[PDB]
Amino acid sequence: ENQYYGTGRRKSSAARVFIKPGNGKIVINQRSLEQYFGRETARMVVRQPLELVDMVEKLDLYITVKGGGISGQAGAIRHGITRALMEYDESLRSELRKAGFVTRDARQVERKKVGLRKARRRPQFSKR
Amino acid sequence: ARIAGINIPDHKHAVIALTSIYGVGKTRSKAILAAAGIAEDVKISELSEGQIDTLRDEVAKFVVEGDLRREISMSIKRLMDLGCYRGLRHRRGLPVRGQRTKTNARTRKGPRKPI
Amino acid sequence: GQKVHPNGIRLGIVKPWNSTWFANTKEFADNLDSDFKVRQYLTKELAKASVSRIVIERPAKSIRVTIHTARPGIVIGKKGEDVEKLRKVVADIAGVPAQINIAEVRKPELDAKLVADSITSQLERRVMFRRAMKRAVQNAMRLGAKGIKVEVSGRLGGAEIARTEWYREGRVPLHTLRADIDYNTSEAHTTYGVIGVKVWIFKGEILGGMA
Amino acid sequence: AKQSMKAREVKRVALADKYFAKRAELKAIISDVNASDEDRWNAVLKLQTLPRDSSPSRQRNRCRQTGRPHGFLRKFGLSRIKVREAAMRGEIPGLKKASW
Amino acid sequence: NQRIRIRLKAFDHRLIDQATAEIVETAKRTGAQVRGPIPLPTRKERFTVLISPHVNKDARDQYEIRTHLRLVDIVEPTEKTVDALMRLDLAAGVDVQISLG
Amino acid sequence: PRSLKKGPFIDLHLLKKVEKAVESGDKKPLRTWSRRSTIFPNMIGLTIAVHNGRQHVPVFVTDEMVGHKLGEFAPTRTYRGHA
Amino acid sequence: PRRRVIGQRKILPDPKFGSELLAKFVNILMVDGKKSTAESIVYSALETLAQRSGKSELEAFEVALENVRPTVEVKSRRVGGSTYQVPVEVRPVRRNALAMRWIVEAARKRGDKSMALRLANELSDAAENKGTAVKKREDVHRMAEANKAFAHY
RNA sequence: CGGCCGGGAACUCAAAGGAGACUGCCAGUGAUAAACUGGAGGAAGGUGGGGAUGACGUCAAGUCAUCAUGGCCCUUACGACCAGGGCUACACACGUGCUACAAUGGCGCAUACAAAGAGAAGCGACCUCGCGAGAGCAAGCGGACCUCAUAAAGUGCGUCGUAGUCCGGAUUGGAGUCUGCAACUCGACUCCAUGAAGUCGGAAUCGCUAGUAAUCGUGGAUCAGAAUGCCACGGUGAAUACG
Ligand SMILES: [Mg+2]
Ligand SMILES: [Mg+2]
Ligand SMILES: [Mg+2]
Ligand SMILES: [Mg+2]
Ligand SMILES: [Mg+2]
Ligand SMILES: [Mg+2]
Ligand SMILES: [Mg+2]
Ligand SMILES: [Mg+2]
Ligand SMILES: [Mg+2]
Ligand SMILES: [Mg+2]
Ligand SMILES: [Mg+2]
Ligand SMILES: [Mg+2]
Ligand SMILES: [Mg+2]
Ligand SMILES: [Mg+2]
Ligand SMILES: [Mg+2]
Ligand SMILES: [Mg+2]
Ligand SMILES: [Mg+2]
Ligand SMILES: [Mg+2]
Ligand SMILES: [Mg+2]
Ligand SMILES: [Mg+2]
Ligand SMILES: [Mg+2]
Ligand SMILES: [Mg+2]
Ligand SMILES: [Mg+2]
Repeated sequence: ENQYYGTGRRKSSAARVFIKPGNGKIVINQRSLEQYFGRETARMVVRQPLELVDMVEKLDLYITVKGGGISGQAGAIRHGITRALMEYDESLRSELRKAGFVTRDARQVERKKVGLRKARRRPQFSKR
Repeated sequence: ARIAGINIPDHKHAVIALTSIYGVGKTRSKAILAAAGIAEDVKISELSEGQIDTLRDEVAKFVVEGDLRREISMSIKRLMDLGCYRGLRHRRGLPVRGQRTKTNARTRKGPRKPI
Repeated sequence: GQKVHPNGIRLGIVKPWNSTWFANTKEFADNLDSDFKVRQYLTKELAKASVSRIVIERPAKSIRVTIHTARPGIVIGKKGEDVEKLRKVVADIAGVPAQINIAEVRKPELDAKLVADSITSQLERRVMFRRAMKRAVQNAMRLGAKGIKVEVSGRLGGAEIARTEWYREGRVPLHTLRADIDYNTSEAHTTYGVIGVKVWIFKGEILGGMA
Repeated sequence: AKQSMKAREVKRVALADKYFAKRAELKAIISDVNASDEDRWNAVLKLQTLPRDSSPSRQRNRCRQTGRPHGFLRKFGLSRIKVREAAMRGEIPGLKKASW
Repeated sequence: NQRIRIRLKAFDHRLIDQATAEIVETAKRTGAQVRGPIPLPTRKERFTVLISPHVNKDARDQYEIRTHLRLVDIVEPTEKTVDALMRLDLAAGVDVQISLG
Repeated sequence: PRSLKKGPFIDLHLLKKVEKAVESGDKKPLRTWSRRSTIFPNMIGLTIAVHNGRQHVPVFVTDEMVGHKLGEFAPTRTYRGHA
Repeated sequence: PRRRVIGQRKILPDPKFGSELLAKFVNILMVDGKKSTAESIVYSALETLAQRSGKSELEAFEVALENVRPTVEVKSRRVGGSTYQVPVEVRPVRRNALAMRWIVEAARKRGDKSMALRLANELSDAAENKGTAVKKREDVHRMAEANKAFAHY
């Protein structure tokens, strides 16, 4: 048909979302949403874009996500759904922007630096 | 609930209570219960005496308690008598397994003694 | 503070590598040893030939040396006698058939290595260090360097206390990565010890990059 | 390092390639599951007669220019000072300062 | 005719790009079908050394060697193509590995 | 602990010395530097001067010492006390 | 900061309740970045507290929080050479933060077994105004009144 | 019912080349200025984040034990080699770390989600044996292909119910495995047994402003074997800044 596509990205994760005009089914890596995300917050974060611009029962989406962890994959899925919705409708841009879903969160990590035990954690100092 | 001449807590489960015997740990207690046929979860209390007698007979197959303490003391005393390096460390009261003694040997050396 | 090596910080951006060959980790260290041997021998031989930059380039079964020198006439000597001698010796050192090429530097007053070597030669010959360094700076600026800085360090004039003296003319922007800063050092083994000489020559800025 | 420490190194590399095969052959019978007390004991007693600098583990990596016994990278056959000096002069093909 | 696969490895990327351009031009001119040049992932081998001579542990230099790969696949080779590619010798400092079959 | 496949390790010079001593029947102390050699039953009843890095310490080997190593009976450090 | 006037970071609302205040409470409760565990604890505690003390979780939580909020705190100024403990009115966002922080620490101290049970007990106790958190609030108010003499420095 | 195989170059991804962000546009404050505050669009907004890059000089700072090097000194010894020992001692003091003192947890079962790396005298699968460390046989692979290599925290169920405990693991005894000529001094790891102190630590003091702190695992160099150190990688992920 159309298979409206959207690529979402989060710190190390990459999601591919295919929206289709059908019922309200979510298929993530040949799993149900509840099967994949045991986190209720992750489920809700995936819900968020559909709930805002009401399309929950109007769209089938097929999702495949690679890399990252639970929250990263959920964020990437949300970003991809938002992008797919924008491509599909193009009128929801303003609502999605004001919600805050269009922006790609660019915070990945701070590398460990020589001399510091972590990215910024400095070794303990002594005066004497 | 008296096995090998020591009292054993009743409210505890069978696996954990059995460990109270000197010479029986976690794996050995599991093996004893498996051989006897008693489940691990069931508590020491509400056990038929026949099963407790079976537990005693199973425990009898290991050197556990006084006898075990005597054996360990004999081994250490034999090391002392031989006059080897391990025996010397034992009688001095210093770490035997080649740990540093400049610092951090307070388990063997006891609390700190000021000069 | 302590400054970074101008050539090392500009490798890839504006400066090329001296050794340019690929090797797997099996043969990397042996290649490094052979390259060190070749460069050492070549410098020792052509000390008096004003050699500026030895460039080693290895085909999978060949060793190609490229000597950048101010005076090709002296290094090649009579027809091919001296180059053949050098070629056969470097071949035995490397253990591979060798091929020597010679690139002529038309402006030995703008080459930092040559300038530093001349200053150290003068210092060994017991000239006045200020006189030598001023001559070098004037020669480079006259030849048309956008800038030059020269620094000498250690027991100047046989003084018990060591000092550092440096002269700069024009501009020599070290922090500008796209700049073309030719930099090299040398050491004069005078009767009172070692005297270090450092030379920066800012020839220009390469906008195109060109690696 | 000392010219004698470097000479000692060249001695542990030649003795080790000289007695490489026997050692391996002796280790085979000494580790072989299908050997014997008379065989394994005889092979284990012969291994401890060989020239000692013949064993690999009695060799230590050292810079190929100074002999420095510490800070030696295998891919550079060099220590930590010399690698930097050569890298700054653009002599280690494909060596650039990182800044990821 | 079984296909010939070519793996190019170089420390410099523009050099390897020019080298693979020459190879693909030769093979494509001589008729055979080029399949590439596929960019395979680069190996970033990083090193960290102490820069101070004596004692300054926090003073260090971090170096790295970056190895670029290029995969050029030639299928249905012709005799003219296979001899021409062997005739062509590329710039030094570019390791070529021709695996065939 | 050395693996049981390989068996206990003992030095050739000490071995000829102890077998020759067993054959000879003499009771002179055996000077050795082989602290790493394990004690064997045929060695029982002999005086062996094991090197401690400074001097050769005489060890009269007994049946209980079988399996141990000669170095265990030749302490190398000398510590009386701090005060 | 000597020269910086950027405000507070935007925080997302609670998934299951849509409350920024509840989200901040979860963040305060959270330790070692284990948000899942802290969120489960607070949700269970809120449900238990709702059933026990009233109608809804937000109503019970807000009434408890209001009973713990401090009107005035004390800081240590240094003007006359020595340090004067002077009272100061707390801005509303700091009121909420201090109330939540006091509730969490008081719940941690308590001797009950489960953390959710401790949180529910402490929340109900604070609502009834007999808890350790309300005691802490009354203590700070009491000390502020004691040193109120320095209210014009 | 495995992207596995026909196939497809759509998408992820792999690099190479480009576009994009400039207070550029709007409003306000302002010296009619620079600039600042908001906001429109935009993936990104005011140096977007991070790194590399360290001016003239200071401390006769550090390194003659990397090296080079002036002077001085030893030359059947201050140099040469070999075996054993030591650098690992132990009344004690200081510094930097790791593991804990537990229920936001321990243990048991089931189950999900990474990134970055290394590998030929190397990484070593599958299968068989061993409670286990491992052993035997042994495919593959100079590797987006094969191996290291099962991520852990998490999620679900059960149990323990506030104890010096089913917390904690030191210490010690016995038995072993592997590397290595060789594990006594003086290795690592495994199994059984044992189960110290320790219940959040005075004065004082340290680090950190965001994907940071905190917490959770993974890899690499050095290296026959020998990390709680060092250097990297990702998972989860805060509080606060009035001044
Ligand atoms: Mg915006
Ligand atoms: Mg970290
Ligand atoms: Mg520096
Ligand atoms: Mg010397
Ligand atoms: Mg199918
Ligand atoms: Mg803005
Ligand atoms: Mg700068
Ligand atoms: Mg000085
Ligand atoms: Mg001084
Ligand atoms: Mg100092
Ligand atoms: Mg010696
Ligand atoms: Mg020391
Ligand atoms: Mg030690
Ligand atoms: Mg539990
Ligand atoms: Mg690799
Ligand atoms: Mg087994
Ligand atoms: Mg324990
Ligand atoms: Mg044990
Ligand atoms: Mg006590
Ligand atoms: Mg306790
Ligand atoms: Mg090692
Ligand atoms: Mg290693
Ligand atoms: Mg760690």
